[PDB]
Amino acid sequence: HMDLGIAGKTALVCAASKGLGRGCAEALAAEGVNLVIVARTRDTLEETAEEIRAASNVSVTAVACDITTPDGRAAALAACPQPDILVNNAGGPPPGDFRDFSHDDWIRALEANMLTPIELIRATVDGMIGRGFGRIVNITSSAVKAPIDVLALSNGARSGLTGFVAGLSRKVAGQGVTINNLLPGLFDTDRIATTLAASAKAQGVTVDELRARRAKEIPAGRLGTRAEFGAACAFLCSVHAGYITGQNWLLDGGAYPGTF
Ligand SMILES: NC(=O)[C@H]1CN([C@@H]2O[C@H](COP(=O)(O)OP(=O)(O)OC[C@H]3O[C@@H](n4cnc5c(N)ncnc54)[C@H](OP(=O)(O)O)[C@@H]3O)[C@@H](O)[C@H]2O)CC[C@@H]1[P+](CCC(=O)O)(CCC(=O)O)CCC(=O)O
Repeated sequence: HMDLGIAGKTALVCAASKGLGRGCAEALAAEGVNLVIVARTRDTLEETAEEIRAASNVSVTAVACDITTPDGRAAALAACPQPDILVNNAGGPPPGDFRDFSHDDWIRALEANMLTPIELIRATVDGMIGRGFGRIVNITSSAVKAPIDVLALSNGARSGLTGFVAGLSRKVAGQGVTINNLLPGLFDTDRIATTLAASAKAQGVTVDELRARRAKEIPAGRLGTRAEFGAACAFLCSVHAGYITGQNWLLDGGAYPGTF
């Protein structure tokens, strides 16, 4: 079986008490990576930390903070000053029409889903370079490959992060650091349960009916799972992915129709 070669390393995993971030944390812990996990809500984060500790043989430190604020980033970096692995993630922006998005709505989305990842990279990449090993994985969205009609804030902010990452990945590649993006299609998380319920109500169908329709519309016929998302993250973080950088890995069951 495949030794990812990262046992004993340390990962800062953002926005990881639930969903895709949690799947990444669990996958890294299963490969022996010590974790600092961040989310805003203490009780949920502490329960996730307990669950990961019990199922793995690694240290798990929970930091309850808002990763999109200076104080939150300072708290995360105080707990994890020199990570080998950084998984960037935060809550996504709200849906709507851009006629309703103030300058401050745009700034909030840019801060959460573009500038916060850039700042955490700025704070951690030189330590990785100095050690000759680093892995940075940004959780973005299929929206960067095909815009989502109601998510202009994501289409914009996450494409901005993607362009920045394209440049930085190539600049730091000679020092054993890779920077890649993981782009989820439709994944079976609590966030999607909330979205589907609101969409089903607006459409006059049941949420179970809408979920089944959305699954059938995806070529694979199902939603993605946090476990398989985390497995791809773990592979990117491994000693077997050192020649992969600046890449946008789309996990979507074939939903995006572009050849590239
Ligand atoms: N599932 C999914 O399908 C997706 C998830 N997405 C993003 O990936 C992040 C994680 O998303 P997911 O893991 O699903 O969210 P979940 O709620 O389960 O977990 C969140 C954890 O983050 C903690 N947390 C939140 N905020 C902070 C903070 N400020 N500080 C610290 N921790 C924080 C929180 O904890 P708290 O802080 O305590 O609240 C939880 O621990 C996310 O950016 C999402 O947008 C990417 C793609 C898809 P799409 C459908 C794409 C297609 O169809 O092709 C497009 C979304 C977009 O383009 O924007 C969802 C569409 C919709 O939503 O209608």
